[PDB]
Amino acid sequence: EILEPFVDPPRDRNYRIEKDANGGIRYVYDEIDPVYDSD
Amino acid sequence: VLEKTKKRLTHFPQRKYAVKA
Amino acid sequence: LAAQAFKLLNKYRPETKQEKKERLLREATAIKEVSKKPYTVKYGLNHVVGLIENKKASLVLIANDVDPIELVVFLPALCRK
Amino acid sequence: DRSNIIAERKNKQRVLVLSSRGVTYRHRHLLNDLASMLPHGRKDAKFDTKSRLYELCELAELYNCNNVLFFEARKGKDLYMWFSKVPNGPTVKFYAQNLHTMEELHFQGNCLKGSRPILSFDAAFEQEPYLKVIKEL
Amino acid sequence: QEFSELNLSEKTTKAIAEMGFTKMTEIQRRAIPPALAGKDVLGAAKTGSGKTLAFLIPAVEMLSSLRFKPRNGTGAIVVTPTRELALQIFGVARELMKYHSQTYGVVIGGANRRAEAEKLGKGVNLLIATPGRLLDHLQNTPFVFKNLKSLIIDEADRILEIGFEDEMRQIVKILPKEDRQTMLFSATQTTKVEDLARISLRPGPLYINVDEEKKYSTVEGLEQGYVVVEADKRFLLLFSFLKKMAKKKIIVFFSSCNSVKYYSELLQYIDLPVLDLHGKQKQQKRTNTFFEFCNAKSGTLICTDVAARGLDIPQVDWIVQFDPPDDPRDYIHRVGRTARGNNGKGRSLLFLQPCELGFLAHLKAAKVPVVEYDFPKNKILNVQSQLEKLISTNYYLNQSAKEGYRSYIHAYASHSLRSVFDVHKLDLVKVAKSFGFSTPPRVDITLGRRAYGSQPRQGGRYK
Amino acid sequence: GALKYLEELSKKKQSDVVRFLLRVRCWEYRQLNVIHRASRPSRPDKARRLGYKAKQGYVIYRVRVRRGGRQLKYQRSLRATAEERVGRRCSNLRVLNSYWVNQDSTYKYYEVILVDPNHKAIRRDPRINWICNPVHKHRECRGLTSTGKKSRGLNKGHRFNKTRAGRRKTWKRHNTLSLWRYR
Amino acid sequence: SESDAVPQQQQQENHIRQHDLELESKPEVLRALEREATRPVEKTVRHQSEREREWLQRLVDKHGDDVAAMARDRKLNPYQQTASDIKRRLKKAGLL
Amino acid sequence: INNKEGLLTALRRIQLDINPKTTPFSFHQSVVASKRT
Amino acid sequence: GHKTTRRVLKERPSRRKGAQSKRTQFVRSLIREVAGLAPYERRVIELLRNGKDKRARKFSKKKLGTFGRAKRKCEELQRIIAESRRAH
RNA sequence: CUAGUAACGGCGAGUGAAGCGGCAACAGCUCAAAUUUGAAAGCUGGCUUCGGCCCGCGUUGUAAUUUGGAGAGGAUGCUUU
RNA sequence: AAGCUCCUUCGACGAGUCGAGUAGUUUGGGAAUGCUGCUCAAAAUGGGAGGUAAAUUUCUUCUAAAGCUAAAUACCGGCCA
Repeated sequence: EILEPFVDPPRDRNYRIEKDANGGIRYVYDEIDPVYDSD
Repeated sequence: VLEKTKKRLTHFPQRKYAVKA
Repeated sequence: LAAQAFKLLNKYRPETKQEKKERLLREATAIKEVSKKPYTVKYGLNHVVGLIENKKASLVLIANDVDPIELVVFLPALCRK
Repeated sequence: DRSNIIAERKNKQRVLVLSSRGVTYRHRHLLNDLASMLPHGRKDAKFDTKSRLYELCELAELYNCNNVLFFEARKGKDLYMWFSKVPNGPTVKFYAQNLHTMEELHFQGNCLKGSRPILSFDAAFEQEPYLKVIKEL
Repeated sequence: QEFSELNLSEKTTKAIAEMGFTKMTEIQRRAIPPALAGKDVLGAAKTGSGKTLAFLIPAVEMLSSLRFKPRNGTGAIVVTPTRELALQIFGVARELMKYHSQTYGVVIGGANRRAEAEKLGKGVNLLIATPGRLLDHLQNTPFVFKNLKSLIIDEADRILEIGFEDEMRQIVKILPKEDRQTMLFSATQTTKVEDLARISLRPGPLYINVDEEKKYSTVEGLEQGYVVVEADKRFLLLFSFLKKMAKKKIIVFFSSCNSVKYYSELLQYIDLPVLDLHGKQKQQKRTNTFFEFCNAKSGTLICTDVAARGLDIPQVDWIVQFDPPDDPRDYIHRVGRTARGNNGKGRSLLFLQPCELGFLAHLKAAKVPVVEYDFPKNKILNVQSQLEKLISTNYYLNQSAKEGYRSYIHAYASHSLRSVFDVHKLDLVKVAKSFGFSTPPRVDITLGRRAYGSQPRQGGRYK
Repeated sequence: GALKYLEELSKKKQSDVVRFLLRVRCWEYRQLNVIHRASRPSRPDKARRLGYKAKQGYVIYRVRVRRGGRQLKYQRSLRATAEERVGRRCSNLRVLNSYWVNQDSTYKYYEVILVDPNHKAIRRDPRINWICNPVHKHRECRGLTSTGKKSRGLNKGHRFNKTRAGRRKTWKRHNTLSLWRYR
Repeated sequence: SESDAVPQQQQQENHIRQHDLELESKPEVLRALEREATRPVEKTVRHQSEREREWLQRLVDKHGDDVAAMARDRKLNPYQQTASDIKRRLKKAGLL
Repeated sequence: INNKEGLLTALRRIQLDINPKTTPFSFHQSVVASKRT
Repeated sequence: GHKTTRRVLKERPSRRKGAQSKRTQFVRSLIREVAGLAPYERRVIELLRNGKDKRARKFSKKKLGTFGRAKRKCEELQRIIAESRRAH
């Protein structure tokens, strides 16, 4: 639906966001399980 | 000599000059 | 289809060296004493591939016996693209 | 069970030793000496210095290793160490010098490769915290 | 009072005298003498009050007084929302610097990146730039702008409405601020407009309102026409319209001055006498064309839509919008009422492609009446064969066709209302058929997981 | 512009059409002589960028060379051996350049471009008539071709300090005791 | 007075002449060489070819002085030249 | 620069529970000497 | 050290002396489709289609010899899988 | 000259540069990557009354234009044979 | 025919070659100093070589796998003085 008569109508994450020690933005990621794979 | 080389020698040849003291 | 292709293409044969020289002697004589663009058949691999890439060609004919065949392997697919 | 640990509680650890593109035979021999002692590690060589530091992470994620020991060489003369917990854990940087390798015939000692060591730490590795983080690493 | 009353350079005053302007308009009188003094100006005029001459005169005089040379780089940057008014200021700047030795250039979107980079490093002194391409050049290309002394932001309200909030806030943070005059103009005063003023202008501006507050935006007394025409017979319908509606008054609106130039030369070869109004003409020839048209009985005039916004439309029998309008709100209200034209019966129509019928839904939302015309297929004058023989053989018409085709597509890409004017719903083979091409010439139609083990940047001089 | 498509094809020479063509051509070349004459180059893009022209005086010769070790290693490359055998065969021509054309489990196959210095189509062309000079007799024996310059280490830099001006000329210069008059 | 800090403004005196250089008690050889440099020269004016004059005269004989129509003409201007090129060739041949 | 609290904070996230309360010596085999050396 | 008025240089025409033109990328995409795939690339394509992306990055590394080349090859072959699926 | 310096060394024997700097001499270019496509415009031979005729090479590419601190194509106006 | 200027137009740059492992050789020179052989075998905001603890590979400088070219240099031989 067109709210305004000639204006344009308005319109996977592998991290968690924490705070780091100095104060900022820290990404913690999925840990890796230490196994030998089949190859 | 090539045609490109003759064209450059025709229009920009070595000149004759001197430098004053 | 090959015979009907060469029926049209023979009508657009390029001028030979004998009759190109004759026409040059005709026009030079008239200067001593008015035409449109010539429509011929285009040839030459490097020329035709460029005519393909600029979409300037309408029909392409490819020889089946080019003995380095790498010169013509991409050419059916390039015309398709 | 895939982590090949036969124990009451499994200590799932893996390291990935690596080399820069300009190490010397003295720095190359320290790969061969350390990795021979280190039984749960893989050898890899010639990491591109034009790459980024965090491309050492998915290199280790490719080989399922939560530790990385990088030998980085500058000028073709200087060894720099890196110990790091690969997914998100802390890292360290050292300057390594005064190198003496196992191939030099003056040590007169030998041991099994892959045998378990005792870790002989120091007293300052406990009291001062900047030694404590590298202690766990 | 007049231009001669100001004490300008005799190089500049000779240029104004050849352009024909003797009397200064409202904004020209109230803005230029404080701008020559050095004070920053905040203007609130609509386009066509003479504002394009109001900021160019101080910028030209600054460059002439300081004796600018091409090695010095840019002295003044004029920021313009879309490329059509950027090319409009270019023609005005060409007429101003006819006698000067300073250089002048255009940076626009949908143009060659590398040719602009060679132009910018070679050294332009007055630069008319669209905001997106200016930030690209300021961030990537090596050119001199350390001596920037003037900044002009023309039609600010369109710039934020188009969507250059982030870009223009980065533009004023990379350009030098000290010893600089910044002049800002906008027709309306919205909330985003003053935040652009607080970041660009100095703490003391000068406030000028020469606005037309009596905006007679009619809501009901209008009737809009439209013709649904396929993309490959747009010109043939224009030609058949103009041929049969000769002995009448016709005004046609295009989207680009390059398409006006090409259609002017083609219609003379196709033998239809049509008048023209584009930016590659003299300013004097521009006025004598329109004065001839306003007093004529019959005739037909081609101009761009941004040219008519600055011009006084006379009583005409039709207003036809061949290309899509620049801003659809100003087309429906202002140009619909001027087509109605006081007393005489004047009708307005708009060319629509089949992929453009959401305009009807937008027209239905604002509740404005429509009538669509039928146009039987027999009465189309199929001069397509004559047109393609001309383009394939004449070299000057081939250049004009290529530039008109590209400017039509490039203006289509940089359209504000992208819901109905979308270039990805355009069959480019058919739209080059109308321009006279069998093969559509090449044009760039465009002009989840983050890194594992990665952390945000904290240090390093990453440039 | 057909030759741009050929340049990308030679890049992908493990691929299906190029492995097929290299297989069927290596089979054909094994029944042929060790050194034989080719009417046209098998890779016309490579020959042309190496200097080949379709003129009277340019010939193409194909040669197979045994591959493996000489653990003694022959410092002469297989490409340089390919050049030297053809120049012996054609003592009247000049070896211009050579390129890889095929390989097998026992042999490596090279095509060499030669120029006739006595053909007066060659003698009249300023782009090629430098080779008519007698300082270019048997360039493949003196290491003056592209294979020879690689194996002689004639490259700029600190890596090629011993060989960039001639290796033996560098050794003779550094091993010379230079005595002046006023010492 | 240097508003823009230009290190080249003091040494002043984008197209330049490409073939020559527009230049500004002593020994006898130097004075003799200066008379050779400053000696007046021969113009050696090139001339239009005979067929070129016939092509241009045919254009005047049809269109007069309208340079726009001459460039736009196709029969008498086969190699399509702009009016700026035709105007220079007309002014050289004396046909305005 | 030596942020102290953040240093031990990073130590917690990689701290193994090495303690003779539950973990025997065979697990870690890490010895810390009393002498400073 | 010493302070000098640094100038802005004209762009060197030898910047990016390889390819960034749209014509060369057209040729490479055409030749790759008309020539086929190498034997090792068929192995990686099979593993990438089966989801064994972990094995595919390792296998390209032993064949090419460098991790950086192994990433680019697996990226190029992944795009081929994407545009072949859309055409199907 | 650097300089018996750096470097490598049964670290014994020893081996052993280069950059910078002062000089001598100075010089820059040719291709491949492009469609001449409104005209293979190029070239080897032979016969020749020496003036210009034939064969052949060559489009799987011989001329002209271009060679990345470039260039092409338009436009414009001066300057060169 | 040629040089420059301007630009709402374009701008192609060398692969069994780099590179990875390995063996021989060689160098003051395990980024192999270089080369060669064998196995595998690339890229296009690309590649090479540097610089840097400075906090991430920030920056610097060149474009390899085609080719020509006088002078300054050597000289127990050739024609002489």
